[PDB]
Amino acid sequence: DATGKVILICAGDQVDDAVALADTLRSCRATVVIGFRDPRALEKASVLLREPRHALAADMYGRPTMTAEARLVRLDPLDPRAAAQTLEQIHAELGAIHHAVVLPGQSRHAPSASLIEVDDQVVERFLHQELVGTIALARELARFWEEYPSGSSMHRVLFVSNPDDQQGNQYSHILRAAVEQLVRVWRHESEYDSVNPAHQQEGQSSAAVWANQLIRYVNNEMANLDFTCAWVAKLLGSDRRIAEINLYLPEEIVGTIGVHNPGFGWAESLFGLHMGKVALITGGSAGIGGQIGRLLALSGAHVMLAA
Amino acid sequence: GILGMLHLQRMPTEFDVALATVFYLADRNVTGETFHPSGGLRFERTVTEGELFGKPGQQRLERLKGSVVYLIGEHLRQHLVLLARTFLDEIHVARVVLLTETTQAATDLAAELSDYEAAGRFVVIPTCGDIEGGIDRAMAEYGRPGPVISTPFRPLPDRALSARNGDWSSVLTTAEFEELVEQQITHHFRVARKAGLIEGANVTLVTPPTSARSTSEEFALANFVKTTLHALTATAGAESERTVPHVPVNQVDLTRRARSEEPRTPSEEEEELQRFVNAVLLTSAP
Amino acid sequence: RNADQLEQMRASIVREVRDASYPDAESRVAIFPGSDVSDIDGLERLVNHTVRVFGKVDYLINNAGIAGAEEMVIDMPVDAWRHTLRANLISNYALLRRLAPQMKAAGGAYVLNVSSYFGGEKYVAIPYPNRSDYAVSKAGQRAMVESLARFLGPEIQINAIAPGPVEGGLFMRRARLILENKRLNEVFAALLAARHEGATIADLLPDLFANDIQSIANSAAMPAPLRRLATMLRETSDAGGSAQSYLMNATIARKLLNRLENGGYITLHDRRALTVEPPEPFFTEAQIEREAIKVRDGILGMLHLQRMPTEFDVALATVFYLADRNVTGETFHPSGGLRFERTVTEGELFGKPGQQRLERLKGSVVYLIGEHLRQHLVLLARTFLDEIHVARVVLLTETTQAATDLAAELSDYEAAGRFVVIPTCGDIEGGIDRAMAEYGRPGPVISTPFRPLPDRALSARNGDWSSVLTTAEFEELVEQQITHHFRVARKAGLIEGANVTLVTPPTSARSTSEEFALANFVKTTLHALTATAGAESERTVPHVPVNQVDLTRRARSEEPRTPSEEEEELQRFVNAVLLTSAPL
Repeated sequence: DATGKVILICAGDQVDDAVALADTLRSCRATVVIGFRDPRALEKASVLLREPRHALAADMYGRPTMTAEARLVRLDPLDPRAAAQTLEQIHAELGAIHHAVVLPGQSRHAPSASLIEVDDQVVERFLHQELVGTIALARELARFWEEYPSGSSMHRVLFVSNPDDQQGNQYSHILRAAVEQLVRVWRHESEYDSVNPAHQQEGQSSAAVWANQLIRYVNNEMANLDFTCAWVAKLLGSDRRIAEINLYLPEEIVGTIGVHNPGFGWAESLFGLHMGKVALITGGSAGIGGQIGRLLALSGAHVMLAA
Repeated sequence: GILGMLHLQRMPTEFDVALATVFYLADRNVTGETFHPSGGLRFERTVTEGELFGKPGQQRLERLKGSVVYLIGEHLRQHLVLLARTFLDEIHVARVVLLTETTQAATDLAAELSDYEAAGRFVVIPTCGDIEGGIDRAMAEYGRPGPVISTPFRPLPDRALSARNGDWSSVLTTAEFEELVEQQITHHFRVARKAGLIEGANVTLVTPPTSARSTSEEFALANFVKTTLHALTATAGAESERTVPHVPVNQVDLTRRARSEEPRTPSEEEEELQRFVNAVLLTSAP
Repeated sequence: RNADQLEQMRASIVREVRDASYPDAESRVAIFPGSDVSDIDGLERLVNHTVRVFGKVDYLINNAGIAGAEEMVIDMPVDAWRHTLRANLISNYALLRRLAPQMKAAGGAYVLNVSSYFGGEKYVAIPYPNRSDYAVSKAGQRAMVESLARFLGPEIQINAIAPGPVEGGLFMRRARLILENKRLNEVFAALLAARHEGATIADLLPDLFANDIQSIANSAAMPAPLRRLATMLRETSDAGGSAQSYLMNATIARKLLNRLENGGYITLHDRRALTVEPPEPFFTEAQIEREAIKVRDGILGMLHLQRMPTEFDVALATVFYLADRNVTGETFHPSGGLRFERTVTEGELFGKPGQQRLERLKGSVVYLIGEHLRQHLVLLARTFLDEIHVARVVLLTETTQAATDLAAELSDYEAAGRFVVIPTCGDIEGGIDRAMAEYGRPGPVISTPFRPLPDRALSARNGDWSSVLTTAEFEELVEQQITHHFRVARKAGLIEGANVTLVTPPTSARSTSEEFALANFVKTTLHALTATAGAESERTVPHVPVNQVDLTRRARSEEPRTPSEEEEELQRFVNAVLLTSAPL
């Protein structure tokens, strides 16, 4: 549930993944603010979002919702005094922001999957705009939360990693190692500083932070971009405090637990109702009877279709 | 024409009705009721259950003098013999036609109605299960059907006299149910269809068996036959006004849904019979 | 209405939802201490508080309930009936009207009117004796739905719920009540029988309230029926109760006297308290237990599955029903299936005055009211006097101007006292008492309403909410079209030989569509009222058959065609009235 909550997705040039995350979060009846790191990507995102595929919000039952549309802003993490200005601007526009899904800078950090062949030409961009960039954004957000204390639940900052195409993801590994600690050390400091009267007197009472990671570079399938959406939307819109920092997808989705959820919550609600019963259906090949047989088999009973 | 009778102005799809049915299947506390998975339609109902108090209208009484009336049936012997007596004495009908599906009952009814033998109005013919042929001969004899009097040749089978038991040996089986459907539902359709074919042959279906809750596995039996005849007249009634031929179809039932209804009073059912003779002389034709 | 119970149930529900993994901040739930529902003007504060704490309203559940004083119609005071109707029926439309203008802009609106299956069902007004208000106010809660579903529009949905007997009090209070009513019954029958043959209560009241059955039997200076009743009590009744020696009690004494007062049997200044107070054990517990078993078994014998549902099942069924987005104006049955002895509306059952039947009520007194349909009343008077030759006709009128208009309209039946008129000024009790005092005691009373339909619109979208039927009009409509019938029927209930015949207005000609819903409301509510009243009037020693007659949907069916052709309805009205007014 995210009705009264605002989710700002700290996206980058990843139009497809960020827009998919925006759709899966707006399916939880929540307004979104999609900020893109690099320029020349805002207009492509606007064109893609103009289409009704991503311009309409439907919840997990398949019912459309009149939730607020997807806003679009420009953010420059590596460049201070402008990201903070945009943060205060979106403050004035909407109010405080607490849910911040932080995605990396670029899709593929390097064109070649190697670390020693290079001679400081692209790894400088990596180490300067995707590690430091993340650190700058983390403080940009921390200041917004502490400079402006807001009494509510703990602050949530997911740290979704990039997907895998080929040759694994050596850079994803690096960012993951830097993230786990940033989340760990932060969570601790935050929780310790939530009770100190010294920092409490600054304005009003503030709230702590609880962050995680959602590693995806191990699963190479077709539903890893829908499993990731499920895990990002479950750790934000619910009250579930993971005691572990890094989370990892299964090497095989259908292999361990194959579940397909095209917004089919009715069939999930109709689970184990009529279990261990045999049913005889007449003309259950096409029409109402076929659908009754479908929902009864999904319920758990035994069916015998005759036409 | 459709979608204009819907309050929400939205037609449901198969998924909604299937989901509602599947969710209703797990109630485990309901029985003998009709569910409505998705419906808010506006057709209301042109036909509703009614009753009758008697006192037939004098204006709509003398208009049937010098006419021809067709009646079928043999199981309700006294009902028919009195019917003929009333039709000839007070109604002063010109011609009365009686249909019989066997010869022994034909002779018995001839002996019963020999009081009108000199007049020659009553006619008994040994028909058979080919009711279409019988009525065709009946109308080929003279005239055409008018106030068609519908009456089952035999009462409801209830041969096993059980809708359920504990040993499952003396219960109404599939063959007896098929016979009941063919004789108490399909027979009425056959007679009415023929009555409709003859314009002005207004057909009045009747439910003779006044089974009561006192008769187990028989009261609801009377209830079902009534409901089925209701369904039959309801749709038929719609097609009779728009179409050129004018054949109003009426259904009159005496097996009231009043549990035991009348008690077991010997020689004190002549009032209920008189109520019936009133019901049959009403409706039909003026 | 209470605070501690609400606090405890909120604690339990908030714990349950916290275990349900929702982003709860104790904001999903709220309380309103002292939110009594019988006062209408105080609901606006509740609505404002709701729209302030939350913002709007989307689901409205009208589940406020009042069992009622739990007596027979002929016993009820008017104030209890008004309280029951206000806390049970009007409180639904009050909130509905207060929330509809904002509800229209939402689009996901739903109104649920929780009713009781004993209230009734569509086209069958099932009886429910001794709980008349709880049947009328539960039939109204679905009549509103059936009449308003079409006009509410697509954005708002509206249905009802009818759960029957639901349980996983033992009817002890019910057992005591049925025993006491039995007492009021044989005592009332005794005096009636005594006064039926050359006797008066005047000389029968002084020794009556001595509650000494031995003295009553030994003295023999009193009419026989009370003596035989005393002997039957001496023989049959249990010996382990005060009843074995005493007759009345602190309750069945005042109530019975009031019955006689209301019925006109006993005049004023004839009321006194009990000289002797019977001891505490008036009724042997064994009798209470036996009546409890009997009631229970009679209630439980109607189930097809031979078991009763629990609140959880009906709550689950209602909650699952709330998610349907294609159903409007239909009554659901969350857990039902029962055997009933009900009645079905005939819909203009065919019938005419049969010869050799008439002239039974010749030289008698007939009763009628009304001021709205003047021509109808004068037509009735003409048809009552030309053929029947009625000895006395009483037509009470709401206002004096209409009385003068009626007097000028007739102007030919005077100089004999047959055509007698009288003002009412909205006080039916005063007019009926004057009729019982100076005029005779007519049997066939007719509950013809004094005033016409509200004649206003009730369908509109957001931004236009001025001409709509508001709660004040609705209360006036309920008071004049439902409560008026109850008042007339109840006050005329305690009459020997009464033939009460409720009549609902046949609306008018060239009618709009909006006012074709209040008619259905009145139809259903009066159907439930007359069904319950007729069921009660059968056991009750005196039998006053109530028969409801309406001329709506009679060849009209919302089809506008009325060029002349009035004689059809002119003759149909008299045919129906004379037919229902003459039993046997």
